[PDB]
Amino acid sequence: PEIITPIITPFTKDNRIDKEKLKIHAENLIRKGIDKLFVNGTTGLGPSLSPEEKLENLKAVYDVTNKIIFQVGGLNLDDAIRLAKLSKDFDIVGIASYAPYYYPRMSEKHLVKYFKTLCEVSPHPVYLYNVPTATGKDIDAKVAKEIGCFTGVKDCIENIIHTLDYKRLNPNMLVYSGSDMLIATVASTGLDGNVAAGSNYLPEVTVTIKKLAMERKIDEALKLQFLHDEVIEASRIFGSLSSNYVLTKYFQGYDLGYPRPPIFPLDDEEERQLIKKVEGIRAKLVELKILKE
Amino acid sequence: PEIITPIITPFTKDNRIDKEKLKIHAENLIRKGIDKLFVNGTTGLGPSLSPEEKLENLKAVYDVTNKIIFQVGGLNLDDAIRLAKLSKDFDIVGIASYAPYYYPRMSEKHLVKYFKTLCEVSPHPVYLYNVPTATGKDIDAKVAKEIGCFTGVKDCIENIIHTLDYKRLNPNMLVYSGSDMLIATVASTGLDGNVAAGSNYLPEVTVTIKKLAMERKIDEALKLQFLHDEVIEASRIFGSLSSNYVLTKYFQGYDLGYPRPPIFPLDDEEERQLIKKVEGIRAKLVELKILKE
Amino acid sequence: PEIITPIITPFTKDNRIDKEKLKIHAENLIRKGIDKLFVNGTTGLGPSLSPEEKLENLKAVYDVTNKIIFQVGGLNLDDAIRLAKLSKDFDIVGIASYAPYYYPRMSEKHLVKYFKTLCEVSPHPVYLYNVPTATGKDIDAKVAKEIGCFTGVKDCIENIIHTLDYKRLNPNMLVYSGSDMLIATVASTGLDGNVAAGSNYLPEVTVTIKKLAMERKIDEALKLQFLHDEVIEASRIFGSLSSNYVLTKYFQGYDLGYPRPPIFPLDDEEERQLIKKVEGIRAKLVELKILKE
Amino acid sequence: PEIITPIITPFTKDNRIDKEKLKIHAENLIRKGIDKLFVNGTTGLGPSLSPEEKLENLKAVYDVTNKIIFQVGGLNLDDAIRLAKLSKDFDIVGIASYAPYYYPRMSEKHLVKYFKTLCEVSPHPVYLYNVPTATGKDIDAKVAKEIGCFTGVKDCIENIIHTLDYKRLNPNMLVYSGSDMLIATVASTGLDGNVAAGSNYLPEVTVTIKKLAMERKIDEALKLQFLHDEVIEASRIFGSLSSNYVLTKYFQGYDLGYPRPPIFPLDDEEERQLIKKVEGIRAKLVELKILKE
Repeated sequence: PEIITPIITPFTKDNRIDKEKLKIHAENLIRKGIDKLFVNGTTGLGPSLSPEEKLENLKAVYDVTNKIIFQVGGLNLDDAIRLAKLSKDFDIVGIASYAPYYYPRMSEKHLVKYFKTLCEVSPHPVYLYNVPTATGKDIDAKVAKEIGCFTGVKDCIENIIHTLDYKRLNPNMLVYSGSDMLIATVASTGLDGNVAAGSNYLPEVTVTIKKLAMERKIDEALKLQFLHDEVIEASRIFGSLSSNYVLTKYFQGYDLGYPRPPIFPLDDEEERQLIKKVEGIRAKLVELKILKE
Repeated sequence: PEIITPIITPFTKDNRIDKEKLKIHAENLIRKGIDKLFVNGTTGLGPSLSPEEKLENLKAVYDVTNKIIFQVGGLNLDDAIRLAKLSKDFDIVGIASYAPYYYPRMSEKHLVKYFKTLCEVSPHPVYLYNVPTATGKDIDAKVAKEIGCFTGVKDCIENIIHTLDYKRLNPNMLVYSGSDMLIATVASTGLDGNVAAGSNYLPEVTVTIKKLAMERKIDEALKLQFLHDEVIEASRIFGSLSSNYVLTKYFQGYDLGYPRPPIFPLDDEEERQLIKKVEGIRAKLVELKILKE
Repeated sequence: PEIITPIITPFTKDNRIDKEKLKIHAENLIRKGIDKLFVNGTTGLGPSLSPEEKLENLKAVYDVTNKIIFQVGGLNLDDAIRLAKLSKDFDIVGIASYAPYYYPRMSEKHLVKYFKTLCEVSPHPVYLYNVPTATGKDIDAKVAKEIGCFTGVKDCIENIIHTLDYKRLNPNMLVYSGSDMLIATVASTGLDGNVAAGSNYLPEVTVTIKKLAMERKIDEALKLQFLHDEVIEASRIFGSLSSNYVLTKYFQGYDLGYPRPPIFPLDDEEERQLIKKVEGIRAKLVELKILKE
Repeated sequence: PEIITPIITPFTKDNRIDKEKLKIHAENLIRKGIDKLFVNGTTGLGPSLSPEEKLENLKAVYDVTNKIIFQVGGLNLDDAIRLAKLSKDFDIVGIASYAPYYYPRMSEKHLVKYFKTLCEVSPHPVYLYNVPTATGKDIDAKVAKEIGCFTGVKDCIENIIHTLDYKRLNPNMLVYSGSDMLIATVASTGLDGNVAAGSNYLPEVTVTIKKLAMERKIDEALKLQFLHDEVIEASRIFGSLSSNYVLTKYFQGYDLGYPRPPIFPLDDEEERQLIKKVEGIRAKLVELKILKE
């Protein structure tokens, strides 16, 4: 099983990708055992990025690692196909697209044709990014099988039955959960890993949760998993998407600039308050020799 | 009360905005009794448009009428501010924004700052585009009051209690429904109207329902509303976003070019079957002297 | 259009139906213009009643009025059929049943057969009590038409599109909303009325909201409707089902005993707090000569 | 971890509890490796049973084993207290209650008093039967801690994050899933087991999956889980509550009489088609030497 970071995109004060902070972040993440980096995801504000900006992200992260899943999707199929084609000259794990989001009641036939279209032009494996909270509609194990060309799936449904059905109908598919809270469980139930936003700021915890469970130390796995759950809960208070920047600086030492409005940075009051709820958790994580002071 | 058309955006075969077919459509819509034009909405693939295209749409439509609501939102607040300011030199009803879509668990604090910022730079009245199905997030009557600068709301919730709450908590506020099926009901219950996608292809029906209800001939209004309902339902069989092109052509004579993939145009057999579903209705609407042959 | 009270069942301290308080309540309600009384509903704790207790309720209320809808449904079809048969010797408007509740994924075919079964043995008109929040599954306008024997429906869906579809597919069916908040709207849009729990304690308001709208005073209708909405909201704070007893004593003068555990009575702190939020509203209602001091 | 059967209640042709067929079934279930028996649940039409019948069920099953959880909840707290006390003379695992079903918007305060009262009079451990689909109301990990007297929880939510939260906030608490499809997953992630309706008709499968997962042969566990999943899905085609009777007969040899209308028994053609859906699976399960011919 793997831990995959949907990598944050650091921005400058004038709203440009801070390529160097992104490179520092990716290097740290690989160093602490993250297997692969999911680029231009929700957590990286992928939807807020121009195609050119999606390309810089890949190019900047690619300076650090070839263990990239390159998310190219959007509401303009022509931009996504072109980004897919640009990836030919990169040694990467795959590209990815979500279903067209926002738009309700698109025909399944059009959904299937959309994805088969990406597969037809793609020079790399194609991963389904099934994010129904964001998109509204679901691409379940049956539609995935109907499309027939997915190498893997990121399932942001928390109902793990839904996720397992992908293995059941697509025994050859790689199947990841998008939940930081199911690292222990996913590993123990034979699934392929998690695409965990929280591995941005606690890669060590997420990798260790996975290793404990696979070492069949399920009880220790859960005790650490439940601590991780508490950090995840804290981050939602002010907007997980903003708070993820604060928690990376706090747990990992380097800052990631600003987010992209309308994802506003936490003001100084909010930053203080957030750390208060994780102070104890940091301490404990040092206490177990999982983090270095 | 009014009928407002979220105007379709017609595309060329090479996927650019067809300004000539937009202008034709906008002229027709205004002639047939449509009160205002909602530009860059869902139905027009607003979110599939670049900031520049969103402005193209404003400019093209503005050659025909100034009775325009200009949607400018997106996942880059800087882009929306730029379109908002640029609008100052157009004499329009107002600007509009959906909530930042896709992103779940944005702070309520941060959502308010998004809209209040938008109000601070806007040269026109600012309208709330409340689309919980696309965004997952709800901007209800309470939150709309906290923001406190909305001249009006378009509520894409079909539960009209929720729609009425806007008028209860913001009595000076204009409150429209986004539902084609609540035209009769909206006009008679003291709300300000409907932003009806179906007025793209049957503005005669939607204006007539509206007038009958104003005239308190509710029985007749409902008779027509229910035929329109049957048309709305037909459009969903093959994808409503693509069917809206086919239905504008059939009922109104002129064609609207192409949608923007991944909203793919219906194929000949899908188009065939769609007409079969509304053939009888076109007749009864002609017979009723609402539509000319 | 009508206002129908889903009548509260008053209980004694030792958990028996207080027949006399129920008779006092029903007499008051009829006196203040409630058209019909829906007996053994949610608000009357119908599900908490034995078949014998359902029968006493009918018999006690029948001493006051023949304008009764007698709800007989439950999870034992044999009890409900027998109660249906007992109604033969009563001049009443109808019986009613909800879909079997609690139980998820019952076949539609079994649902249709359940309702057609009640119609086959029923000596009175049968009303569909469509309460999906309570039951989970929905009996929409299409299933209603398939069953084909319903004289009316109580639709506790707040999505008024859902309700209107019953008229559209069953033009001859009586169609009521279960919402206190849509009295104004239901009347103005040509529907048949509301089954409004809040008419238990403010019958005068609910009847007046309806009359104003039908007098085409829609703006006054809404101003009173929005006041009524505020009383409805208050009642949910502690449990609408408990609070309804307090508000009847407070607005109408007589008490209704206790509810049935696990619907516990409001303690003295909760009773004080609830009245505080309606004090002003009572005052105002006197100010308009709608209530008598 | 354990498999717990929410035992079917067999009925006669005249709609009384068939004590002889219940005892046969209960004996078989215990012989085939079932750990405990959950009595008067959904699957047994608990809610269709009078308090007296709920006790009949206790007594009948208690002739076979004392490894019983006795469901006593209902919409009359007095009835549940009476069954709770009466249980004192049986040496059973514990009693159980769903939340008062049907009633929405009961105060959280009042829900806690319901369960805490139940604990105050109970002579046995009290189990939480959390069924949000039937009740609409959720008793989550947080609320279960506030009540604070639950020895265990059966969670009928399919989102296992929510299930794990019970163990995180109540580490001494036994936490079971109500899902047949999460047997493999539940046993391997450190939870205490599954209350699986499907163990009525395939206890060999559910016990075998459980053991394979204990033995960390997760790959094999999942292979069998997915066949069981296909069986679960088949049972839903015609109504799972009625199909559970047909499937107990087919796989286990003995029949269970009749369900209680309005859970109607499948007709010959529905039964015909159901077997066709599980014919192949019966074979593969025999072939696999999990089921005898």
